[PDB]
Amino acid sequence: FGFSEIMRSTLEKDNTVGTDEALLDIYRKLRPGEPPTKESAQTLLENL
Amino acid sequence: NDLYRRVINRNNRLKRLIDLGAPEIIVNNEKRMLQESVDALFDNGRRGR
Amino acid sequence: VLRGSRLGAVSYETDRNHDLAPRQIARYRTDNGEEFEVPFADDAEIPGTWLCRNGMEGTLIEGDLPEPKKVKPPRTHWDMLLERRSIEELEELLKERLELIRSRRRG
Amino acid sequence: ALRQARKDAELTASADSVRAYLKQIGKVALLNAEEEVELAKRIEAGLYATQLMT
Amino acid sequence: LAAPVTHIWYFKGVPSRLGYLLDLAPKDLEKIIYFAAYVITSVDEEMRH
Repeated sequence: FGFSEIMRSTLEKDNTVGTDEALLDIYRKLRPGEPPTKESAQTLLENL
Repeated sequence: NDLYRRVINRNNRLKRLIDLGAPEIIVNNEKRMLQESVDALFDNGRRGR
Repeated sequence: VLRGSRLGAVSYETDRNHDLAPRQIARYRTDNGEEFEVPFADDAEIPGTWLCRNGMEGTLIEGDLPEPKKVKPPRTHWDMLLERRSIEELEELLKERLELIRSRRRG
Repeated sequence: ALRQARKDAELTASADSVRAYLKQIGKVALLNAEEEVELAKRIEAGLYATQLMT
Repeated sequence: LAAPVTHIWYFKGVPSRLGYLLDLAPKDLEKIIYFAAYVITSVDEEMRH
């Protein structure tokens, strides 16, 4: 997405770097109350 | 009659657990169920499914 | 056309008020001190206990009847234990546990 | 970290009764056979002790 | 009943009348009456001090 100032701006303003951190951020709100385990967080998107 | 029967079933089972001396996990789960059944009797779907 | 009956009868009589059968009033008392009046028929045997409007049994107020006795539960946890153990085995278990707590605390 | 993300999910609402009960009961370890034997022996000892005491 | 139960009409529907009377937020009241948190009913100040 090198053509989009929208995508560059929202890449800069997200304050979250790392695939594991992003999976944690998704898992923290997708199934709220369940403790984030690594394999469950890694397979939540694929099995959804 | 179904809503009243749920209230009576959970109340009688709570009396059995209290006089049985069950642990508080079981007794608190029974009390929370009794509360939700009386809520469903008065106003169904207001709190929850 | 659906037609249903709540299973009861309706009688065609004139509801009078004068020529009625005689009645006698008993008085009962539950275990929290409440009192209730029950109109029985005059030619009828008054029972000793009556299930009142609180849902708890009340004894008759006149001091005549030595009726209620024990209907004890034959099934407690002690009974279920006793049918599979013996007194000497339980005494040995108790003394072993006592010796363990003596060795733990006192030693 | 993953510690804080575990704890923030550990205290939540959980406004469904089945899910709340399952979360509550999934917080105690299982037992093995000698541990069950020890617990049963403790139960029987305490039961004989209270019968003897009364 | 073998355990007390709240009326759903005075707990749930906005504005929460139980919450307004006791000054508790509705989220902090739901946790108490549905057995998810404890509440301090009383404290002793002379003995503590």
